[PDB]
Parts: sequence; C-alpha cells; structure tokens
Amino acid sequence: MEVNQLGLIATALFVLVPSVFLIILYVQTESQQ
Amino acid sequence: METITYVFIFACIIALFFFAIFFREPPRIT
Amino acid sequence: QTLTYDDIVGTGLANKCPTLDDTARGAYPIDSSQTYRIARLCLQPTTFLVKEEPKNKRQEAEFVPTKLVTRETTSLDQIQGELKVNSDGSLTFVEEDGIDFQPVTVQMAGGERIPLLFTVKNLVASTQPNVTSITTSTDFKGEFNVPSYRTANFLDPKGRGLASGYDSAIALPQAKEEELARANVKRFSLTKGQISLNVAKVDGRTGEIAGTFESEQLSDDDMGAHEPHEVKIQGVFYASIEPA
Amino acid sequence: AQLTMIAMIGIAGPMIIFLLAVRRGNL
Amino acid sequence: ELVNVVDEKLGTAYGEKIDLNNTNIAAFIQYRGLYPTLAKLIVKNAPYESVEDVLNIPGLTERQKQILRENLEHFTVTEVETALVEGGDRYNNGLYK
Amino acid sequence: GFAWWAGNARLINLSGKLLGAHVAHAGLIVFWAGAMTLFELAHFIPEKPMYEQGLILIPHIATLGWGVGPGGEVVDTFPFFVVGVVHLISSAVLGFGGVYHAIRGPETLEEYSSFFGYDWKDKNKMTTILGFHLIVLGIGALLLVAKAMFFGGLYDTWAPGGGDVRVITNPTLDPRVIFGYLLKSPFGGEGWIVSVNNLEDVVGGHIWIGLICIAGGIWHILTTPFGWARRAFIWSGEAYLSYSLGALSMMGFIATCFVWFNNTVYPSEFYGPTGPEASQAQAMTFLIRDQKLGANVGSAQGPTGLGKYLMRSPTGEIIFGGETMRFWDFRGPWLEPLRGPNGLDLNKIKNDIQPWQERRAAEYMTHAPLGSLNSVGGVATEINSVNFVSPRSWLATSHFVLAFFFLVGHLWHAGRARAAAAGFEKGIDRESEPVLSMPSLD
Amino acid sequence: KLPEAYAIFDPLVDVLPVIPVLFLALAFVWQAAVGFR
Amino acid sequence: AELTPEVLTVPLNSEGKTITLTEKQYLEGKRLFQYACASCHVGGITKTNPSLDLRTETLALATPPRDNIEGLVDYMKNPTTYDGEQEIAEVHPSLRSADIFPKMRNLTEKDLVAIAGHILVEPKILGDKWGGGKVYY
Amino acid sequence: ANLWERFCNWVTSTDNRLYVGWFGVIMIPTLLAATICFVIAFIAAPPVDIDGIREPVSGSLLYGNNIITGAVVPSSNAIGLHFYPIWEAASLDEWLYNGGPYQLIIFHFLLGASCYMGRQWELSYRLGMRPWICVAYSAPLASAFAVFLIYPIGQGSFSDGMPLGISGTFNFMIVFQAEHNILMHPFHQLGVAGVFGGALFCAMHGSLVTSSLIRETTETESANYGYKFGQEEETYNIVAAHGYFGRLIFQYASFNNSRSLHFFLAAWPVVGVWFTALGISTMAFNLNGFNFNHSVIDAKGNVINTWADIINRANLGMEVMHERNAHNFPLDLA
Ligand code: CLA
Ligand code: CLA
Ligand code: CLA
Ligand code: CLA
Ligand code: HEC
Ligand SMILES: CC1=C(/C=C/C(C)=C/C=C/C(C)=C/C=C/C=C(C)/C=C/C=C(C)/C=C/C2=C(C)CCCC2(C)C)C(C)(C)CCC1
Ligand SMILES: CC1=CCCC(C)(C)C1/C=C/C(C)=C/C=C/C(C)=C/C=C/C=C(C)/C=C/C=C(C)/C=C/C1=C(C)CCCC1(C)C
Ligand SMILES: CC1=CCCC(C)(C)C1/C=C/C(C)=C/C=C/C(C)=C/C=C/C=C(C)/C=C/C=C(C)/C=C/C1=C(C)CCCC1(C)C
Ligand code: OEX
Ligand SMILES: [Cl-]
Ligand SMILES: [Cl-]
Ligand SMILES: [Fe+2]
Repeated sequence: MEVNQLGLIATALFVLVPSVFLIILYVQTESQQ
Repeated sequence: METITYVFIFACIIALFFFAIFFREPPRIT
Repeated sequence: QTLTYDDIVGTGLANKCPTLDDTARGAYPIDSSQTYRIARLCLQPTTFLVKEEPKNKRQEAEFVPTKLVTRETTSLDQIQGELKVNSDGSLTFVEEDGIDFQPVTVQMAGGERIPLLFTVKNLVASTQPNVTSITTSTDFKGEFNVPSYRTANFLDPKGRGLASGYDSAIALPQAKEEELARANVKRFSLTKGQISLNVAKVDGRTGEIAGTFESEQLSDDDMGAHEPHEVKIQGVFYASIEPA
Repeated sequence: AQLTMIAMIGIAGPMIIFLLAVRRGNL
Repeated sequence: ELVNVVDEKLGTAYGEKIDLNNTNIAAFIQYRGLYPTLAKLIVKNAPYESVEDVLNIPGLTERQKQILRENLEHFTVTEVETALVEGGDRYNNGLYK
Repeated sequence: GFAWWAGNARLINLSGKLLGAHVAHAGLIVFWAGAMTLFELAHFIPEKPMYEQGLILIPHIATLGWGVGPGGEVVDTFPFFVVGVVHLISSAVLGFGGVYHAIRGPETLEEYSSFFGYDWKDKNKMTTILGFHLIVLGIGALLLVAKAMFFGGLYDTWAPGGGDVRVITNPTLDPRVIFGYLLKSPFGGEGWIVSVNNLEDVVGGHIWIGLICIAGGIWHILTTPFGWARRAFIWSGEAYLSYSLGALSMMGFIATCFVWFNNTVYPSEFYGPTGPEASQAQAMTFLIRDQKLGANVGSAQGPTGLGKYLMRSPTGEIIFGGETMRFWDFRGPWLEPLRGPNGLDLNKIKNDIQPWQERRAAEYMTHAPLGSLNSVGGVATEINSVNFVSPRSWLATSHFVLAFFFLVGHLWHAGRARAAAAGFEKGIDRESEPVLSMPSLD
Repeated sequence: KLPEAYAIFDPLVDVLPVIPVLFLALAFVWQAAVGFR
Repeated sequence: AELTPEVLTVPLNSEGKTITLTEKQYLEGKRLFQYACASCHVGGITKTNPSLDLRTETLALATPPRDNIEGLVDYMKNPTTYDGEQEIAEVHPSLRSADIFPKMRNLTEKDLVAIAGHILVEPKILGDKWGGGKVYY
Repeated sequence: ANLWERFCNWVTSTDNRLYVGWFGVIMIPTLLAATICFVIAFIAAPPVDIDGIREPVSGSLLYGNNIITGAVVPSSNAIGLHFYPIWEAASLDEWLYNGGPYQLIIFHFLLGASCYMGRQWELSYRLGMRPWICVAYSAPLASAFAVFLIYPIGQGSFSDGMPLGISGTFNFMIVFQAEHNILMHPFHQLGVAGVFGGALFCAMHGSLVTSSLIRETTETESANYGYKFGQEEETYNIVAAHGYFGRLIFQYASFNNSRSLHFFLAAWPVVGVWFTALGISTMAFNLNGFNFNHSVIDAKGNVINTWADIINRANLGMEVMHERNAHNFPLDLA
C-alpha cells in the first residue's frame, strides 16, 4: 500500500523513546535496594 | 513494512502480559 | 418412485443433473415432418480450467486446474428451447429460457480468485447433417452469449457504476483523473462462448439423452477494470425430448 | 363510563390496609 | 475512448421519449391505455426498426391499434443498448420509489 | 435475618405461609389468563386478522381448534368467552386458598399433618412432591392428546385447502421420529425441536412425554436419590429454586425461538407470518408481478451476477434470490405447492401460481414482524399510518427478557445456595480467613 | 366483542387485565403502613 | 393554514361536477384508509407494486379516469388494471371480493366516498410527499 | 492417592498460580482455539463474501488493512444460520471464502467466555467468598451474546452479527441505527445511563477516597506507600468523605455506609448494561425504537418536522446506502 514512509520511523521512536525512559528508571531503582 | 510493525507491537504486548503475570512484584502482607 | 424435496434438501443432489442408465444405448429417431422441443436441459460442471498468462511470446500458456469456492451452486437446469430439423437434416437447438447462468468463482494456485458467469444464454447448437436418429455418437456444437458478470446497476466499493453511481474518484477530489479512467468508467462486456455436447447415453423409449460437455468462455472483467481470463468448463449433461 | 366501576377497584387495596390499621391487625 | 454508454444514450431521443427498444416498462404508465397490456406486448416484441413497426404486432385488436397511433409521437427507437436490456432490466431495473 | 426487600426469604421454613404465597400467586396467573382473554374478546373484530389486533391468547385457543373453521375464519366467539370466564372464576378459589393459607392458616404445616409438611432437607419427601407434580404434568400433556384425537382435533395450517380443524387419528409413535427431533442440530435447516412441522408428530410427542412424566412421577415417589446424586447436589429450598430458575430460563429461550420460527403450532393465520416467511413472501410477490409483465424470472440475472429472482442455495436447491437467500429453509403451506425435488420448480412457477397464493404473499409481505415500540408498522424509517407490531415480536421479545432474568436469578440463587450450604454466605470469618492459611502464590 | 348480555361490563373489562399489577403496588402500601419491617 | 372548504373540494366525476367534503368526511376517510388500505398504500405509494401510486396525476391517466369520486368508488367495487383491460378483484380488496378480503365487508357506500375523498384531498395538503416515497419523508 | 482423585485435586487446587477448575477445563481449550484462529485470520485471512453476493470484503492485514480497518469478516449470507465447521467445506479455500473462521471464533469464544463466568463462581467457592462477582460479569457476557448470537438468530444470518474488527464494529452500529432506530430505544438509553453513570461514579468514588487518604507519607513520596497490602486499618477517613460530599449536595444524598455505596457502584452499570444487551436482543426480533416520524402535523395537515424527522433523514441515508448491491426488492425486511 502507498503509505506514509515516515510512519515507520515515527512509530519506532514513539515506542522506543518513552520505553527506554521507563527502563532506565526501573533498573536504577533495583540497584538501590 | 506496516504489517510487520503492527504484528511486532502486538507481539510485544503479549510478551509483556507474560512478565506482568508470572514475574510480578509478589504482593506481601503487612 | 422419484424422490421428494425433503429427501434431497441439504444433500447436494439438487445440484446434480439426472443420470441415464448405463443400459441406455438406443436411438431417438427424428421425423423430418414432426417438430420437437427440449423440455429440460441440465448442465452439471465438474471441472474448471483457466488459461495462464505466459509472459513471453511463444510459450502459449496452459489450462491449469482450479479450486471451487462457491459450493454446489454451479449447475444450469430447467433449460428449454426449440429443436428444429434443418433442410439438410441437421438438428438445431435454440435456447429460449431456463436457469441458464450461474456465477462461479474458482481459485488458482497462489490465491487468485477467478469469477465467471457460467452460462449458455441464447445458445444455438447444431448437429452434423443427415441425422434421422439421435444416437450415442451424436455431437452438438454451438455458441452462446456471455454478458457481463455484473449487470448495469452494480456499484463498486467506492460507489461507481454504469447505470447508477458516481462517475469519479470522489475520495481524491483533485487527483488527476486520467490514470483512473479505466476504474471510473464502467463498461458492459458482451462476448461469445462455444460449447460441444457429446451424446453417450440415449433412452429410445423416453427421449431422454445424456452425455459430456465442454465449453469455453471468458471470465469476469469487473466492468472493464481488468482483462479477463479464458475458462474451459467440463461436465455432464442430461436432456429430455418431447414431440412439440 | 370508566369510573362507575374502576375507581372502586383501585381503592379496594389501600382500603384493606386503612381498615387493618385503625383496628390493629396482623399487618 | 472510455465512454459511459448509458450517459451517452441520455443524449439521444432515448432521453426525451419512450424508446421502444430500451426503456424500462414502467415508462409506459406516463400515457394512458398502455400499461400493463400493450407495454407487455411492446417489450416482448422489441426490437423495432421504426416507431411505426409497433402496429404490426400480431394479435392487436383495433382498439389497441388506435391507442398506439394516439401515442406514436411519444415513442422512439434507437439502437439496442446491451446494458439496458440485459438482466431482464426492461422488466425490473432496480428502481422502485 | 432478612430485610424488608428480601422479605419473602422469611418464608423459607414456614411451609404454611409459603403454601399461601404459592397458591395466591397461582391465582394471579389464572386471573390474568381469564381477564386478558375477555379484554381481547371485547376488543376483537372478526373481519380483521387476529395479528392486526394485538391478540396473544385468542390465537392460543384458536390453535386448539375452538372458535375457527377453514382458513382460520373465526366462526364462533363463545368458546373464547368461556375460556376467559372459567379462568377468571377459578382465580377466586385460588385467591381464597392463598390468602387463607398466607394469613390465617397454620404458619407451618409439619405439625398439623405429616403428609403436607416437609423439610427441604428430606430427600424422600422432596422426590415425592416432585413425583406428584410429574404425574400432573403428564396428565396435562395427555389432555392435549385427548383434544386432538377425541374432542374435535386441532387447527392445521397444513390441512389441504388453506387450513382447517382436523382430528389427529395417527399420532406418531415411532421413537426414531420423536426422539429424532431431540437430536437434530439447533442450527439452520435443522432447527432442533423448533422444526416440528405436522400435528401427527406434535401429538405423538405429547403421548411420549405424558407417559415419560407419569413414569418418572412413580419412579420418584417410590425411590430415594442414589449416593452419587446425594453428593453432587445442594439440598435446600434455595438450591431447588435455583434449579427451577435455570430450567425456566432455558424453556423461555426455546419458546422465543419457537414463536419466531415455527408456523405449525403458531399458525401464521393467527400470529402473522414469521420473519423468514414475510421475507420469502416479498420475493414471491415481485416475482409474480414481474412475470405477469413478461419477465423470464428464471433467466434474469441480477446486478451481482446471481439470479434476480431465483438462485441456488449452497447445496444447490433452487431458492428465492436477494437477501432472502438466508431464509431458504422457510417452509409454508402457501409456498410448498411450488417446490419440486430440486427446490422451487420453474414450470410450476411459470404456470401454476394461484390467486390465493398471490393474495397470501402480498398479505404477509405487508405484515412482516417489524415495528416500533409505539406500534408503528414497518421499517424503522417508515412514516406513521399503520398501527401494527406482530404478535410474534411481542411474544419473542418478552420471553427473551424473562428467560434472561431467570438465568440471572439462577446464578444468583445457585451461588447463594452453595455459599449458605458451606456457611460463608454472610462474609469471611476474620479469625479464620481461608486465604490467610494458604501458601502464597509467588 | 363480548356477548350482548354482558355488553354491560365492557368498561370494567378494559380494566381487569391491569389488576394483577395492583397487587405489586399494594405490597408497597402494606410495607409503608408497617414501616418497611 | 387550515382544512378549508376549497381544499376539501374535489371532482365528483369526469363531467367536471364537484363536491365539497366536510372535515368529518375527510377524517372519516383518513381513518378508513388506515383500516383497509394503508397496509399497502401508506403515504400514497403501493408497497406491492411501486410502479402504480395514488397521486392525482397517475389516477387521471388511468383507464377509466380515477381522479374523481365516481372513478374511485367504482374502483373500490370492481377494480381493474391501469388500462382497464382486466378485472383484478381476485387480488385487490373490493366490495366485489369482500368474501376473500374480509375488511371490505362492513364498508358502506358513504364509507367509500369518504375514502375516495381522502385520497383526492391528501395530495392537495402534502404535495409531492403523497405518493413520492421515502425521498420525501 | 488414587489417580482420578489426584487429578481432581489439581484441577480444583487453590494453589495454581492461575486457577483451572472444571469450568477451566472447557474454557482453556475453547479460548485457545478462538484466540489462535482470530490472530491468524486477522493477519492473513483472504477476503470473505460476507453478504452472499460474490463481493468479498478484505479484512486482514496482509490484504491491505491496518489495525483500524481490519477484521475477521462475518460468514456468508448464503449460509445464513447453517453450521459451517471446517469439515463441511470441500476445502479450506472454500471455508475461507465463505467466512468459516468467524463461526469458529465466535462459538469457541462464547463458550469459553460462558465458562469464564462460571470459573468466577467456582474459585469464589473454593476461597470461601461470596459468589456473585460472576453476576456482574453476566452483563458484558449478555452483551456479547446479543451481537454475536441473538441478533443473527433473529435476523436469520451470521452475516448480520457484529464483525470482529474496529471499523466492522462501526459498520454494525450504523446499520443497526438505520434498521432499528436504536438511539430512540429506551433500553439503549438505559445503557448510556448505565455507562455514563458508571464512569461518573467511578470518578466520584475514586476522587472521594483519594481526597480523604490519611496522611501517612511525606511530600517526596507517593501517597500510595501509605497503604500496606493486608493492613487491618482502613486507609481513608469515610466520615470526612461523607462530610464533604453531603455538603456538596445535601447530607441525605450521600452514603455513610460503605457497603451500600459499593453495592450501588456494582448495580448501576450492571443493570444498565443488562438493559442495553436486552435492547440488542429484542431489536433482534424487530421491536424497534420509538417512531415519531410525521407525528406532528398542523391544522391543515402539513407535516411539521421535529428532531425525530431529522434523525429519520439520516437513518434513510444509512438505509439506502448499506449493502448497496444486495437488495433486489423494495423493502429490507431483514
Ligand atoms: C406474589 C406476591 C407476593 C406474595 C404472594 C407474598 C406473600 C407473603 N409475604 Mg411477601 N413481598 C412481596 C410479594 C409477595 N409476598 C413483595 C413484592 C415485597 C416487597 C415489598 C414483599 C415483602 C414481604 C415482607 C417484608 C414480608 C413478606 C411476608 C409475606 C407473608 C406474610 C404476609 C402477611 O402476613 O401480610 C399481612 C398483610 C395483611 C394482613 C394485609 C392484607 C393483605 C391481603 C392478603 C391483600 C389481598 C387483597 C385481595 C384483594 C383479597 C382477595 C380476597 C378473596 C380472594 C377472598 C406472605 C406469605 C412476611 C413474612 O414472611 O412473614 C413471616 C414479611 O415479613 N413479604
Ligand atoms: C396445591 C395447593 C394446596 C395445597 C397443597 C393445600 C394443602 C392443604 N390445605 Mg389448602 N387450599 C387450596 C390449595 C391447597 N391446599 C385451595 C386452592 C383452597 C381453596 C379451595 C384451599 C382451602 C383450604 C381450607 C379452607 C383449608 C385448607 C387446608 C389444607 C390442609 C389440609 C388438606 C386436607 O386434608 O384437605 C382435605 C382434602 C380434600 C377435601 C380433597 C380435595 C379434593 C380437591 C378439591 C380436588 C383436587 C382436584 C384438582 C387437583 C384441582 C384442579 C381443578 C381445576 C383445574 C378446575 C393442607 C395442608 C385446611 C387446613 O390446613 O386448615 C388448618 C383448611 O381448613 N385449604
Ligand atoms: C422435573 C423433572 C425432573 C426432575 C427435576 C428430576 C430430578 C431428579 N431425578 Mg428424575 N426423572 C424424571 C424427571 C425429573 N427428575 C422423569 C420424567 C424420569 C423418567 C425418565 C426420571 C427418571 C429418573 C431416574 C431414572 C433417575 C432420576 C434421578 C433424579 C435425581 C438426579 C437428577 C440428576 O442427576 O440429573 C442430572 C443429569 C445428569 C448428570 C445426566 C444428564 C445428561 C443429559 C444428556 C444432558 C442434556 C442437556 C441438553 C443441554 C438439553 C438437550 C437434551 C438432549 C437429550 C437433546 C433428581 C432428584 C436419579 C435418582 O437419584 O433417582 C432416584 C436417577 O437415577 N430421575
Ligand atoms: C420463581 C422465581 C423466583 C423466586 C421464587 C425468588 C425468590 C426469592 N428471591 Mg430471587 N430472583 C429471581 C426469581 C425468583 N426469586 C429472578 C428472576 C432474579 C433475577 C433478577 C432474582 C434475583 C434476586 C436477588 C438479587 C435477590 C433475590 C432474593 C430472593 C428472596 C427474597 C426476594 C424478595 O423478597 O423480593 C421482594 C420484592 C421486591 C424487593 C420487589 C422487586 C421489584 C422488581 C425489581 C420490579 C419489577 C417491576 C415490573 C417488571 C415493571 C413495573 C410496572 C409498574 C406499572 C409497576 C426469595 C427467596 C433475595 C435473596 O437472595 O434472598 C435470599 C435477593 O437478594 N432474588
Ligand atoms: C395490498 C394488499 C393492497 C391493499 C390492501 C390495497 N391495495 Fe390498492 N393496489 C394494490 C396493488 C398491487 C395495486 C396495483 C394493481 C394493478 O395491477 O394495477 C393497487 C392499485 C390501486 C389503485 C389504482 C392506482 C392507480 O395508479 O390507478 C387504487 C386507486 C387503489 N389501489 C386503492 C386502494 C384502496 C382505496 C384500498 C383500500 C380500500 C386499497 N387500494 C387497498 C395493492 C393494495
Ligand atoms: C375481578 C373482579 C373483581 C375483583 C377485583 C380485585 C381482586 C381487586 C383487587 C384490588 C387490588 C389488589 C387493589 C390494589 C390497589 C393498590 C394501589 C392503588 C396501590 C398504590 C400504591 C402506591 C401509589 C404506592 C406508593 C408508594 C408507597 C406506598 C411507598 C413507597 C413509595 C411509593 C410511591 C411506591 C371485583 C370484586 C371487582 C368484581 C368484578 C371482577
Ligand atoms: C398474600 C399477600 C400478602 C402480602 C401482600 C400481597 C398483596 C402481595 C399478597 C398477595 C395477594 C394475592 C396475590 C391475592 C390474590 C387474590 C386473587 C387471585 C384474587 C382473585 C379474585 C377473583 C375474583 C373475586 C373474581 C371475580 C369474578 C367475577 C365476579 C366474575 C364476574 C363476571 C362474570 C361471571 C361473567 C363475565 C363478566 C364478569 C362480570 C367479569
Ligand atoms: C412433546 C413434543 C411435542 C412436539 C414434538 C416433540 C416430538 C419434539 C415433542 C417431544 C419432546 C420430548 C420427548 C422431549 C424430551 C426432553 C428431554 C428428555 C429433556 C432433557 C433434559 C435433560 C437436561 C436438561 C439435563 C440437564 C443436566 C444438568 C442440569 C446437569 C448438571 C450437572 C452436571 C452436568 C454435572 C454434575 C452436577 C450437575 C449439576 C448434576
Ligand atoms: O445483511 Mn447485513 O443488513 Ca440486516 O437488513 Mn437486510 O440484511 Mn443486510 O440488509 Mn439491511
Ligand atoms: Cl454496509
Ligand atoms: Cl432483496
Ligand atoms: Fe472503594
């Protein structure tokens, strides 16, 4: 299908940036206790 | 590519389910 | 001793043509003087073959088998017409009326659906001269009409049609319409098909005959949207003859 | 003429209660 | 080269009179005496080469010939358009109210 | 321990007050049967089909062969009146017994008489009461056989000639047929027991059911439940009520589909046509109309490529085209004359349609069971004019609703009965909370 | 329509089918009387 | 606007004589049309043959003319096809066929007039809605 | 110690991380069959001739759909209410064209979902609970039965059951409105009241409890750490919440009894959703919404339109366009 090329990069980043943020904060939480 | 993207995300959600259930923080009393 | 509806319903036998005893090897003789009709002609296809598109120039594509997906919905039946004696003793059946079409869709290898209008509409079919008797070597050859699979009111998924519907791609208001003319402007095809009917059983007592048939015709072109495929249909027929 | 016989029916019910109370019965 | 044949036929007499060769049968209600009886006959005996051929329909009574003459000016004939006669569309073209 | 809004649960162990509740409520049922009939008769006009008149009980009586003649033409109204009166009168006797037993009779029975008293937990007394009622039910089913065979028969929409009251002389006893129904698929073209389509089978089944019920009634009076049954059920009044709520719910769903699909024991002459019937009747109608105009309905290709008037079902039977292709399992007496063994027969269609069939199809088409809640007939976009909702829509919708809530009531009471039987229906014991003595999950 | 000799009670009859409903209503007048005990 | 005598004034015959209904006749006719005719002719259409409607211009072109009280009362007694060539009492409600169409049994001669009057008045009030179908709902 | 009795012990064990139970014994296979067929069909099923007119609708991702437009398409109108298991098709290719997978999925799901409700009773009994959580789930379950089973039964075709997809859902609810005027049906109006009210009382209850949490924490920590799982003391002050809410309205429109309050929370959306499921279930037998079309006319008899007539104009445009090739005769009677 003739689909917006940037949709892919947009989706990947939309997923990746907020997810990595959350993981960073979780892992350094476990390294405390 | 859009098909792969859709199924990929869906696949991630199912995997998350697995960890959320079997690798949860186990509730502990008082 | 015939069957009833409630014995047949749901069996699939409603889509089968009547069969003749394998004893039935007689001959129905023809009085040049008297006139005759076919009170029932039944055509029951068994095989759908489709011509491939061979891409090159001198390989000529073959007929490949297909898978039927529209179920026991395929037979032509209750067909009737004049049966005339020509000057040189050939017979000529002229179709008048009957359930003389069925939409069919078969599937090629790879998934492609091929719809077609399996029909004998306006069939005229003749024998060789000097018949005088219909026998287990009598052959009919003829041609029929193949109208458009969809008739003129049919609306495509964007609402476009021939006798009704939009005349443009309304979801693309400032698109250049030249690329879309083939899809926008619907056309009613009308083509011919050929059929041979080979008589192999004959009940001389009752005027029932039966045998094999092969027809060749075109598939659906989606109102000119795309190019049709060539289709070859094999099956069995039964017919009954009456003094008119 | 749909009060010459209805109204009496709808009152029958509550009149039974107004008579059992006011005469204290096993309500 | 891609023409909508029905639209093209609206540019002919077909678009102004009852076309004895194409028009759906409900058109014969617009003039008196013609529906259902004569309309039934006109349709089954189409096609016609001239408007005047309707009167050579076998079995016409003299009263029926009078009605047709009374209405010949409301008829026309154009070429049969396959798209308008296939599907039994002259008896029922999918239009109701 | 119960509040006012659960106050009828105070009757669980008051067998005498609970008798009065049941018999007074039985009176309400008979009252409505009688009153509703007289209301319908007072409003009845014979020249109008019943189903133009919002009647649901006159049609049940007529179906038993009373008041009607050939065609369902109403011949004599007096049977209706009699049925209404006798029910209405009989409800005073039940009202009388109910208020007596609820208010003045002995609160509890088991001291006055050891025969009428019962403990819910007395499995033998309970199977005995069950048995008596089974016999009664068996008698009732036989009453219908008696009417059909010995007191005038029943209305037969399939009677040759348009329908008529016919005495049933050869009820079907062959258990391959009777029990055959119970094993047919509930799906389309099969229809489980909803597909019964002749009165021989109806009457024969009631013979079987009457005997089965009498037989089981005797069985249960004479036995006590075996141990596997003792260990699998809860034995309490609430538990038993839950069992019957479940059974009534299932029966309500069946009745819904019965009145929506079946045009034998709900003749369309009285109840109006079924949805499928009406839809078949429309294709019949325009086929007739168009063929009179000269159309060859057999060779006429519609827009889709499928026949405009006639096509094949998936097993090949010739059937009506258009959307009604879904309803080709429809069978009705106005239609069957046209069916041959391949389905609808093109030569009977061209040659043998009768005026009475034209009339019936126009009538049913224009009386399809479609209507608004305020009784405006037709499709939902239709204008006001026609005051009409089919008795079948009223009977189907009402009983779906009641069936649903009785299923909720079954779940409600079945859960409660289990928890009360185990001793925790009122909540968790703080000092012995089961979960706190169980190991953690993780 | 009813038989002629009962013509009289026509309008009482338009009302009879509704009486069962009244018993439910009546149950609530009784509990209002007794204080929803 | 109101139900004035001019609107209640409809042709009596083809001669051109005319008749003025009362409000009473009009509402009488509307009621009777709902009782006996609307199941198929709601709004002036014909659900079982949409090609023939109750518009005044259609009735006018019918053989014999039916745009008048006389033609309509006759039609209700002895209905014919639109060209007049055959009688269709067997499949259309009519006093001639009240045996098979029971609703016609108790219609009196004045009832017929009130019904025919309603049919001729309603197009004057509703316009193209009368006989026009869902497009004009 | 016997084999069957040890099996029974494991089936009903309160110690499995996920409870199985006897309802579980049917639920698990049927929901696995429905899930697995759904996922495969959604991704890769070929187009299905939903309306029986040899006009297949493409529903799956690989045939040019996205997450919003894709669906498992309902089975063919040519099949109606006939049972169409795989082994009744000449081939899988036929079963696919005619919409077999919808049937497989909805029958397995409705079974497994009925057993889901029963499993809720069961574990409630094994744990010494009160039993009626399952009664609350009967509301959603009844709703799924209505759109997948009841409405098809009444209209005579699974082709008219709700599609398994996002836009298919919208298609179903638009066509429903044209054919039943569901907006003007009182049972749908009670559904909206049950669902709007449910979200309202959700927000209310959550904001009231949250407003009255007792200070157990500092401004640098989540308040949620003020509650410890299994503590015996309640974690908010209900009298303070009653005192605020009763002054926001008046005293007697406010609940001081937590049991009545939570029972209210349960009953309002459950009963509203029962009624709306009953709406779909009775419109399945064409007892449609109120029809006030042309109900207001003037002294002469001109129609005076209301908002109901405007609704009708919109319903008309839905009616005449839907399934634009499937009707050959003037009335859409099912
Ligand atoms: C079918 C409906 C029905 C029936 C038959 C019953 C029957 C009964 N209820 Mg239940 N109840 C119902 C609905 C019903 N209830 C509803 C809807 C509610 C919710 C409000 C309740 C709430 C409720 C509570 C809270 C209690 C009962 C109790 C009782 C029992 C004792 C009542 C008593 O002494 O009243 C005394 C009442 C009177 C003296 C007033 C007059 C009542 C008469 C019978 C009215 C009938 C009039 C009629 C026209 C007369 C016809 C006469 C003619 C036929 C001869 C009785 C068996 C009580 C119980 O269990 O006791 C242990 C109890 O505490 N009920
Ligand atoms: C199923 C309902 C039912 C049940 C189980 C009972 C049970 C009882 N009643 Mg109650 N009663 C009922 C209905 C019921 N009654 C009704 C409907 C009425 C009004 C007529 C009464 C009026 C009544 C009174 C006035 C008294 C009782 C008493 C009693 C007790 C003694 C019975 C006895 O020895 O009678 C003797 C048995 C007979 C005379 C045999 C009766 C034969 C019957 C009438 C024929 C049955 C045929 C058939 C099943 C009925 C259907 C016909 C119909 C369809 C047309 C007993 C616990 C007494 C009691 O406990 O007082 C302390 C008492 O004083 N009852
Ligand atoms: C109101 C009707 C009724 C009721 C409530 C009971 C109640 C009871 N019966 Mg009795 N019974 C009845 C009628 C009834 N019976 C009749 C008429 C007969 C004569 C045929 C019998 C013959 C009978 C015998 C021979 C026995 C009982 C037994 C019992 C007890 C155990 C029941 C049980 O476990 O079933 C639960 C049923 C099962 C576990 C197996 C049923 C599986 C079927 C196939 C399910 C089908 C459901 C399906 C969805 C619907 C379609 C139906 C299908 C056939 C097409 C219980 C007290 C037993 C007992 O203890 O007797 C003392 C016993 O052995 N009953
Ligand atoms: C044979 C049928 C049957 C029987 C005998 C019982 C018997 C009982 N039920 Mg069960 N119940 C049933 C069906 C039945 N139920 C159904 C079908 C449901 C599903 C909704 C329930 C749900 C249910 C619940 C949730 C509860 C009971 C409870 C009870 C007990 C007390 C009930 C009471 O006093 O209510 C008194 C009556 C009222 C409070 C009035 C109810 C009024 C209804 C809701 C209004 C209907 C209005 C009508 C349709 C339209 C109005 C028209 C207008 C003109 C008036 C009693 C043991 C209670 C219990 O567990 O006790 C152990 C209880 O908590 N029942
Ligand atoms: C269906 C069951 C109908 C009912 C009830 C009524 N009419 Fe009818 N009508 C119907 C049809 C199928 C036809 C066409 C008949 C034909 O083949 O020509 C008609 C026609 C009429 C006409 C003629 C209209 C015209 O254009 O000339 C009239 C005037 C008419 N019908 C009136 C009428 C009346 C007054 C009715 C109630 C008493 C009535 N019809 C009922 C179908 C049906
Ligand atoms: C058949 C008949 C008869 C009988 C009848 C009867 C049986 C009656 C009954 C009656 C009844 C039985 C009545 C009742 C009534 C009731 C009512 C009328 C009620 C009301 C109510 C109300 C109104 C309520 C209110 C309230 C309350 C109280 C509380 C809470 C709130 C409320 C609001 C709910 C007679 C004799 C006539 C004779 C003839 C015929
Ligand atoms: C028990 C109880 C306690 C708590 C409260 C609650 C009210 C719920 C409660 C329940 C009460 C119940 C349900 C009461 C039951 C009473 C019943 C069913 C009463 C029935 C009364 C019937 C009677 C008279 C009928 C009278 C009949 C007559 C003349 C007939 C006359 C007629 C004849 C003969 C010819 C036709 C015309 C006409 C006039 C109709
Ligand atoms: C009378 C009639 C008229 C028209 C024609 C027709 C020939 C059809 C005809 C005949 C009809 C006949 C003979 C009907 C027969 C009906 C029969 C036999 C009904 C069958 C009922 C059986 C049912 C529900 C069984 C339900 C079983 C359940 C709960 C089991 C539950 C349980 C299970 C499964 C495990 C253990 C715990 C527990 C709770 C016991
Ligand atoms: O399919 Mn689905 O949608 Ca219930 O209506 Mn008829 O069908 Mn079709 O149309 Mn409208
Ligand atoms: Cl659509
Ligand atoms: Cl259609
Ligand atoms: Fe809370």
